[PDB]
Amino acid sequence: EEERSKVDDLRGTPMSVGTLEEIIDDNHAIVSTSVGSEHYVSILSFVDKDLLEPGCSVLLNHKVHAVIGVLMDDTDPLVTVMKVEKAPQETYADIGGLDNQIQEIKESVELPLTHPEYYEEMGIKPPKGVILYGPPGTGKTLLAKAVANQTSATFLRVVGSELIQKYLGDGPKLVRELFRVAEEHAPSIVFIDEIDAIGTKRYDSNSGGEREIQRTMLELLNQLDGFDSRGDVKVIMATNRIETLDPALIRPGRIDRKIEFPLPDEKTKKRIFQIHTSRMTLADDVTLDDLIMAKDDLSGADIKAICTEAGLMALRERRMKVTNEDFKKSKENVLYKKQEG
Amino acid sequence: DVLPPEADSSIMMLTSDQKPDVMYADIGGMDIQKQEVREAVELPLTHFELYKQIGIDPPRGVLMYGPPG
Amino acid sequence: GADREVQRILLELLNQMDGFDQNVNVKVIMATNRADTLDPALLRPGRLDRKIEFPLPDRRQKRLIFSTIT
Amino acid sequence: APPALWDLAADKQTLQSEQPLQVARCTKIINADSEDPKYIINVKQFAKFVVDLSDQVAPTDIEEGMRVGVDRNKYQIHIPLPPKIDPTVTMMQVEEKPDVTYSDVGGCKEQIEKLREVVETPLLHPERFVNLGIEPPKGVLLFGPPGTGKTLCARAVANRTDACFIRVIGSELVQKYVGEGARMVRELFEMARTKKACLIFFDEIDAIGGARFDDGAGGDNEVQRTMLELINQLDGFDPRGNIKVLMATNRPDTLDPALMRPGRLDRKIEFSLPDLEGRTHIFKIHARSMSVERDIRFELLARLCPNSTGAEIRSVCTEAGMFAIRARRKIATEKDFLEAVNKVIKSYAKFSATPRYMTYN
Amino acid sequence: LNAKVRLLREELQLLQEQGSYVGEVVRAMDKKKVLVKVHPEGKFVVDVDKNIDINDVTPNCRVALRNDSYTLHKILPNKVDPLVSLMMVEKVPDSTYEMIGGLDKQIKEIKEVIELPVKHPELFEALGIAQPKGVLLYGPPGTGKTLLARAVAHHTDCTFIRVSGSELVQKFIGEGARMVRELFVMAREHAPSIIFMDEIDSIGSSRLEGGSGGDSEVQRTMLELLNQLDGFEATKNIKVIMATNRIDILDSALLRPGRIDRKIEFPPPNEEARLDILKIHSRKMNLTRGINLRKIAELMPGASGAEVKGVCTEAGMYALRERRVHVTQEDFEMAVAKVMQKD
Ligand SMILES: Nc1ncnc2c1ncn2[C@@H]1O[C@H](COP(=O)(O)OP(=O)(O)OP(=O)(O)O)[C@@H](O)[C@H]1O
Ligand SMILES: Nc1ncnc2c1ncn2[C@@H]1O[C@H](COP(=O)(O)OP(=O)(O)O)[C@@H](O)[C@H]1O
Ligand SMILES: Nc1ncnc2c1ncn2[C@@H]1O[C@H](COP(=O)(O)OP(=O)(O)O)[C@@H](O)[C@H]1O
Repeated sequence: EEERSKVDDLRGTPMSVGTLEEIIDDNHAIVSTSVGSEHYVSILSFVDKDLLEPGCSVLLNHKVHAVIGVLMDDTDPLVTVMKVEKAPQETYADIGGLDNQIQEIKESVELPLTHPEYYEEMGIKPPKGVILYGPPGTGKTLLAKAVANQTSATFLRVVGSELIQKYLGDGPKLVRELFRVAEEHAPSIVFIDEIDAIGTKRYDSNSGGEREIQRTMLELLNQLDGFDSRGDVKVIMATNRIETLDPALIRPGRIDRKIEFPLPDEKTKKRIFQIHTSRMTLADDVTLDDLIMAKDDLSGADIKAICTEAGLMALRERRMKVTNEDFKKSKENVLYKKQEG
Repeated sequence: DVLPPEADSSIMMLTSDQKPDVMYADIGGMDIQKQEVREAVELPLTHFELYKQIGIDPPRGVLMYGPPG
Repeated sequence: GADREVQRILLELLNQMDGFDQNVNVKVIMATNRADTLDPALLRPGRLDRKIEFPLPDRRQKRLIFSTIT
Repeated sequence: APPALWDLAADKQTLQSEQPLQVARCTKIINADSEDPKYIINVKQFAKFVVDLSDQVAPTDIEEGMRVGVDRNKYQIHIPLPPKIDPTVTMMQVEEKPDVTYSDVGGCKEQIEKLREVVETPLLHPERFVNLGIEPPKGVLLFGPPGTGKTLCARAVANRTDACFIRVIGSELVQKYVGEGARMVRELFEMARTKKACLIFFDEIDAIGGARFDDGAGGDNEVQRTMLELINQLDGFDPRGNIKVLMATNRPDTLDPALMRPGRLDRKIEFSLPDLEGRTHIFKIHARSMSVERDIRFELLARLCPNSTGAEIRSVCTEAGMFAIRARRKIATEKDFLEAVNKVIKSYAKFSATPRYMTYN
Repeated sequence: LNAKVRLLREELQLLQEQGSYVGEVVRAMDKKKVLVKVHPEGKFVVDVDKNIDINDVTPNCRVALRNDSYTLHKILPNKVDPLVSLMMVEKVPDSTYEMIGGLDKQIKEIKEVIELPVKHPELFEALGIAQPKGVLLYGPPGTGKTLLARAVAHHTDCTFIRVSGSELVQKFIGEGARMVRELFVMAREHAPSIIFMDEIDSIGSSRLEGGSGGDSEVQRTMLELLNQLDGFEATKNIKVIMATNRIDILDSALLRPGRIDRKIEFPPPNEEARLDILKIHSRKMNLTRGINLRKIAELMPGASGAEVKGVCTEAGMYALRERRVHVTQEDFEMAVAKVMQKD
């Protein structure tokens, strides 16, 4: 009522956007705005003065640097790197053969949160995350796992060494922003994959050094270890190579859970070929047997890629239905493709 | 109003009425790099027309390197 | 970052170096002692199109330089 | 809305108080004191002024480099303001609230006894040592395999009684644009000298204390100036520090901070690591969870798993209830979960982990 | 007319003490106030402005900033992409399919990969088949691997982007981060979009150590970009294009375990390519028809595509120094000698 027509005059019409530097118990807070402007502002209005905290945006009325209120504004790039979304279409039911492989990690992600009764009544509580690995170039094959975990709860994917040692650090502080922001959105899940921080060699741009990459991995550990953050943000880790990964990681976390990715067997290979050819119409003479027998240790996206080129040449003939002959020669483009490289 | 123009500010132009030092007869080494400088500097400077005639566009960008000497 | 604004100035006068065209006129000549760190945007075709390299003096350049200095 | 109603209705008295003391822009440190009344001053406005103070301030309260309030028009000193610091990094390190009390220790006693009496006893009962003085040591050191590092620190947090203590992680020291972590460590020492008997803890010191050097070009030079600078702050005679310190890491190397500690610091203690019967204590604190069939024999399980610290066997007590849930059984017999025990220590010891001795040996 | 000279007096008086500012809206607020950032100054927040409307004011827009109330007088056009398409507009010309020759097999084999998800895509699911994530071009340079990028994106009309990019795309786009999510934010704003890898194809960079990670984080750029596209985000049409030679063909396909990319070769020059594309470059210079293009293209065994440019232009050089307005065969053959001197 009258207060809205009052405080606006004092804070109106213009007011500077300021930054809270530090707080003095007088209700006077040392503030900062461009450039080098410190001051004492004692106001009882809009505050919330407890939750302000230094390093945040406080309004500044031109007469004189007075704070009528506070506006928390983000945005921020790292909040944009979290979502959206996908709520992806890929269930863990769209992949096969890993039912025993998955069923545990599926529990450990849905054992808390959804269906807590057994978990909380049991007084056990292992919500420290998981760890994955698998050859030869899989792991996003386990993003066919995490792609089902993307269908529930809250999630952010941060993967690859590039986002760590890119420029001169500042070390983990990007990892710090990830951990703390995933704690702000808690509950959540952070999926790490293919940790090459030791596996990569060249420093991007001008950067150093190997040990500072090792110490930023170290602080990744301590912030995951950790002293002292109960926030979850669960952590899912994966890679191709478990060799270069240091054991300093495993005892803090993930100590309880890590899965091995096997290569598919005959019925799993056949199963996956059925999964990818479920959509595609194929000629009556298409046979999966000679396929899964002739090929050796291929995962899903390999035979999925031979489906993709089979449909490619099927479009070169403008046929909605792929022929087995063009499936064997179009296949031979990937067969020879791995035999050429 | 605006600058006349051009009344600057700074630099300025010229200083070349009291300069340069000595003529190109000094150095006789290049004879080729000086010909690329020739065709890339004072052949376009005298003729903007012959380029449009022959239909080749002369660039203004020139970059030299190799030192020392 | 003020100097980042002066390489933004290099891009400014770069756009202006596209503005001299067509025809009349300017001649932008340039040299450097190390051309490694030069960002290619300049040298890349369309703006600075001429790469000149001073060679180390050879037998021709030797005798000619000896005669002209002597 | 009612609290915001009364919140916005205090601006009528606030605007009357807004007229006076508002001129406090900006904070400013002096440089020299010319005479008795006059002080030359520098302000981050970057203009510099020689002026007196607001006469309600006693002229003997000002020191060189003292941030002081101002009346901007007269430029006179308004009020001396204590804080000259700090960038949010140190208050980010400033720690509060306890957790993980004493009994959470896994049976380590001599360790916990020494690292306890070295902090509590001098801090809890200072008069005792002053009587027997002598002196209690400056600081301590912890290290060994990960299990269990940094957790006994959490215990120091719990049993911590009055004066707060500041946790310091290892990586926040090292930053690019060299000379930042130096100002950092220095100003946090000045803070601790303001905080009267407050304590500091350092984890991951092995990242910042890498010794000694390489050929060149460095290399350690930023690392060196930060750590050697830390020891430099440690080697000044004052206090130093009445604030103790605490050091926990993995590997005891490197030697330069380890040859700089024994003079100032002391009380280096090593882990230990599970005892034979020591593991049954972790099985006891972790046995309070879930439900124990009265037949369950701990010592069997404890002697069957050497070198597990307390974390691996905590994951044992974990996989117990895990496979107990997968079997829908509310209680887990010792024979029920011991399959997941030899499976977790066997299968999880197959690929990697437990070369932590080897990491520091 | 007598009233206009008086109007200048009063208007002068309102613009005399403060004139009027130029503002930039960073964000709009719920109380009808609008967060405004001035270049020389700090950020403000200011209100209606009854002539201006909140729905007419979106963040990141140049707005004439009233001097008195510190409000917004007008809405003015800003420029966001022109630095994107500027840094890219200096890199590469438009180069339609008339500027290219000999690639008919390869533009025909890329037209499905690029042109299917732009116009047809419902026939992806009519065939039940996945969409191509990107494409690569491997071959001895050579030219045309860069032209074909903005040729396919030029005729597809989807906005064309080349990857880093220095230095100053880290300026305009974002502040500091993985930064491919901010570049990917631009690619989300403007869709469909083409991302080209510019260039990091070099013998520089042939050591298999510096170029290993120095490139392999642009290879990792496109990699985690393929994690973005593949695993999540939305929707299609944002695609990546490669230019490499060897090694990182074997190192990328070592990081591409049959998954995922579309393989398209980039050919070495052919003699008949040199014929017709030699005519393509020779159309722009006053000349005589007395030249035999068969023997003048057969005088270039191996060489490259830009070899045609150097032959035709650097022949035009002896034509301009010769003072001839139109050239002859002998001069184009003299330029064949010129470009074969370095060989
Ligand atoms: N002896 C023990 N007593 C009680 N709890 C233990 C013991 N050993 C391990 N734990 C439990 O195992 C977990 C992992 O240990 P912790 O992570 O604290 O060591 P750490 O932080 O890895 O050591 P470092 O800091 O050297 O890496 C802790 O949460 C702790 O509760
Ligand atoms: N066995 C499988 N069953 C079903 N889908 C699979 C299988 N293997 C791989 N895929 C699909 O192929 C992709 C494989 O990713 P991949 O490139 O192998 O891992 P990374 O990218 O981590 O090296 C996954 O996104 C998944 O959707
Ligand atoms: N097939 C071709 N034959 C002859 N010249 C070509 C061909 N393709 C491109 N060029 C010439 O090369 C120039 C630039 O080539 P570009 O695509 O940038 O190659 P690169 O990627 O090797 O730099 C163009 O101006 C064009 O005239």
